[PDB]
Amino acid sequence: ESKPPYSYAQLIVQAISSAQDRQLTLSGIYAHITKHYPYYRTADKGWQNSIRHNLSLNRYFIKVPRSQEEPGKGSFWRIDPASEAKLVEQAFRKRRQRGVS
Repeated sequence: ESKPPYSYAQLIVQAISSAQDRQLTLSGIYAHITKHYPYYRTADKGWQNSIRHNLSLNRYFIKVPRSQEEPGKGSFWRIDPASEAKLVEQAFRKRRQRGVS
C-alpha cells in the first residue's frame, strides 16, 4: 500500500538504532528514514503523526530523558537497550511475522 517493508515501529529502530547513538527526534526519525529509504522523499501526509503515535504504542521505544519531556541542546526519542538486539532484528531485515508477536 505504501510502506510494506519498514513499519512505524521498526522503521524507527533503523532510524534511532542506525542513528548516532540510539535516539531520534520527531523530525529526526523522519529525516533519517528518507535518508536511507528512497521511498520517503515527496510524500509524508500519514506516517508523520504516526511515528509520534508509534513511539508511544511501540514497546521497544522510549524517550532520551528520564520521563518528563525536556528539550535543549539534545533531547529526543530512543529505543530500549535490552530490546535493541531484539528490535533491530526486525530493523536489519524486512517486515516478518513468522514468530515475533
